[PDB]
Order: sequence, then C-alpha cells, then structure tokens
Amino acid sequence: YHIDEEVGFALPNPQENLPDFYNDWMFIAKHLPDLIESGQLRERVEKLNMLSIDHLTDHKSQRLARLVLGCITMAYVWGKGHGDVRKVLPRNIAVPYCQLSAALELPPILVYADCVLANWKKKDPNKPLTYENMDVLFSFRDGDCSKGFFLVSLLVEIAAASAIKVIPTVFKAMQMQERDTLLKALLEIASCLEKALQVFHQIHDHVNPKAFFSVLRIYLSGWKGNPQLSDGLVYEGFWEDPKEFAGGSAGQSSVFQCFDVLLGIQQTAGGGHAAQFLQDMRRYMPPAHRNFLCSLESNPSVREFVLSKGDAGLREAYDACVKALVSLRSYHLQIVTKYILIPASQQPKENKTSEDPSKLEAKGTGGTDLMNFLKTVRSTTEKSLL
Ligand code: HEM
Ligand SMILES: N[C@@H](CC(=O)c1ccccc1NC=O)C(=O)O
Ligand SMILES: N[C@@H](Cc1c[nH]c2ccccc12)C(=O)O
Ligand code: NA
Repeated sequence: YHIDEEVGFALPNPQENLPDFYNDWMFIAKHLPDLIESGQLRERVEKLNMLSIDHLTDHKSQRLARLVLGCITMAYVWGKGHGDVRKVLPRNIAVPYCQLSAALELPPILVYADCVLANWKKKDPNKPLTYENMDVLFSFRDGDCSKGFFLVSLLVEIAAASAIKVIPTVFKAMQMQERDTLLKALLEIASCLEKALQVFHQIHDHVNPKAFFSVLRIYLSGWKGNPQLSDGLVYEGFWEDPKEFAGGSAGQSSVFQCFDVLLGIQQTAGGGHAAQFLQDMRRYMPPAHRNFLCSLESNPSVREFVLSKGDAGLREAYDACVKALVSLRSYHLQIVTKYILIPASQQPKENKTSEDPSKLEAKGTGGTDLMNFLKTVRSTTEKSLL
C-alpha cells in the first residue's frame, strides 16, 4: 500500500531533478517568488511549448513533475493574490498536467501529497529526519513560511507514521486472541499519537500567523465553492467545461482518517456537512492510500472486540488512543484559531462580525463554519470513549 516504515504516507527520498527535457517547467517552479513579484509569471507560462509526459518513466519523477506543475498552476490562477484571477489554464500546461494526474489517479490541482509528502529533502543524508536537517523543494512568495508549514506538516505525518506499523500487530493479536499483545500494541499507538502532538507544537516558531493567512493560504486555495471561480477552472484543451476541485487541506491527510477507521470511530458514516467532506477528501489522496483506508474498513472492528471482552486494561489502552486523537484535534482547533480565525477578523479577509468563517478566501467548502465542522469531528471522537 506504499506505506514506508520510517515516513509512512510520505514519499521516501523524493526525486529532486527532472529530465533535461522538462527544464523549462523546473525553472519557472523554482523561481515563483521572483516571477510572481515582478508580474512576469503569467507571461512566462503562456510562452511555454507543450511537453509530452512520455519521458516521465518512474513514479518518483511523476510525483515531482506533478508538484512542479501544481505549483505553477496555483501561481498562474491566483497571481499576486490581489484578486486578478485567471479562469483558463493554458493548453500547454493543462493538457500534460491532466494526463499526468490521470496516470497518478489524482485530481489536476496541488494536493497535500504534492506540497508536503513529495516536497522535501534532507540537507545531510546521514543525519536523521529533523526540521533543521530538512528543506522544502518549492515555495510561492518570499516570506510565505512555506518551509515551516510544509515541513512541520510532514514531521507530524512522520511521527504519526510510527503507529501505522503497529496496525498489523493489532489485527494479528485479535485473531490469535492475544490479550497482552493487543493491549501493548494499543499503548504503542497512543504513544505515537502523543508524539505527533508534541511535534505539532513546532508550528509556532516556524510559521508566522499573518504570512500564512495573507500569503501562503492564497496558493493553497482551490476552486470548489470559491466565489472567485464560481463554475471552476477551465483546463484548456482537455475538458470543455470548467471543473471544481478543492484546495489542499490535511483533510487530505490519511493520518487522522487512518486512526478514525482503526478505532471504529464513525466520522466516516452518517453525517451531513462532516463525514461527506471527509469521504470526498479521500479523492485527493494517492490511490495506494485510498486502498489502505478501504482495506482497513473491511477488517473486524477493534472497538467491538474491545467492548465484548470485559477487560478494564484492554478498555483503557483503547481509550488512550481515543484520548490522543481528541487532544490532536483540540490542539488543531487552537492552531486554526491562531492561523485563520484571528487574522481573518483583523480585516485582511472578512467573514461576519469577526469569527463567522466560511473559512474565507479558501478552497473547498466552509458550509457555514469550519470551526463547526472541526468541533463536530472532535466531539464525535470524544463520544467514542469507552
Ligand atoms: C501540521 C499538521 C496538520 C495536520 C496533520 C492537520 C490535519 C487535519 C485534518 C486530518 C483535518 C480534517 C479534519 C479532521 O480529521 O479532524 C484538517 C482540517 C483542517 N485543517 Fe488542518 N492539519 C495540520 C495543520 C494545519 C494548519 C497549520 C492549519 C492552519 C490554519 C490547518 C487548517 C485546517 C483547516 C482550515 C481545516 C478544515 C478543513 C478545511 O476547510 O480545509 N491545518 N486538518
Ligand atoms: N497549547 C495547549 C496544549 C499544550 O500545550 C500541550 C502541552 C503538552 C502536552 C500536550 C498538550 N496538549 C494537550 O492537549 C495549551 O495552551 O495548554
Ligand atoms: N486547510 C487550510 C490550511 C491547511 C491545513 N492543512 C493543509 C494541507 C494542505 C494545504 C492546506 C492545508 C486551508 O483551508 O487553506
Ligand atoms: Na512504534
């Protein structure tokens, strides 16, 4: 299911170079802060020729070309972010991008698996995966804090990954009726979620709230339910009608959904605004990760095993996992308040009164409120406690 032992849902050692044939793409993607600032980005994109994708012959090269083209697409549509949008993606970019995306079974828009899971490198290959040994491959604007946002996102992803390798033992232990093994495995998983919560605290010293809200969030914004692009984006020369696709969210992270499905927590079931959003977000995940979540759903319920047992220790190990998931979502609520809500009331993007966000200048849907969505997801988690 293309899950790594060290990095989990992340692409191990992403490719950094494309074949020389695609150098013109690489040059524009590496120079977006320059080309955007100078108002030359759009002109440069419109002057490219069409480059066949036929010389992208391995998965890692295709993932890199998809990160490159996705970054160029965000920059082209939004420009400087001052509201001067482009509603048609030119043929010479749009056609090879939609072909590539169909080969990778991903939508033709920048997603989490591009801008986080494939957008990193080690500075020192021989030194471990820590922030100060790492760097991102692409940024949009000078001072947009893309390095902090993408890399701390990744590191949280890597920390949660250490739980995914226990999930085999969880299911083996149930069928072997292995009480002590099952109980210890659940403690291990909770410990790994506790560690991802620790890593998530690093956001504050690498991402500035106002740069995120006022710069980086622009290029992470899609064209689903976006007043700037009511009917979607036109992929010239590929589809005749505009299409609507949500922007990046870690809604597109398997991580929280992986543990929702493992623990028998039903976000995924019986819900209006929520649940449906979580399931559509699976369309923005790499196919192998989509399948991993669906195989998980087909296993016996860990939760119902644990209720049937009359075992206070087993029940406590399970609750430790649910509790860690709750804390992660409580903490993620605070983050969203600092990085989206508070800036959006200080008048760089207006909602209602001060904190009635459609989530604002963003990407997929806000319905009424993203905090209502996020609170609903968290509240369902805490009602799963035994
Ligand atoms: C750092 C690692 C992060 C992870 C692992 C993560 C994970 C998630 C997940 C799994 C969801 C889906 C809801 C849920 O399952 O509870 C979500 C939603 C959301 N996240 Fe995050 N998140 C991270 C960072 C951030 C940051 C820094 C922001 C800054 C505002 C943010 C903004 C949002 C928003 C606005 C939503 C609501 C869905 C949407 O409208 O996009 N996330 N996140
Ligand atoms: N930032 C939050 C929570 C927090 O900082 C925290 C610190 C250590 C271990 C866990 C935490 N989050 C628990 O939900 C606070 O202000 O308390
Ligand atoms: N979801 C927030 C920011 C965010 C959180 N996780 C993400 C992953 C990818 C891209 C953006 C995000 C937004 O609407 O912009
Ligand atoms: Na582990």
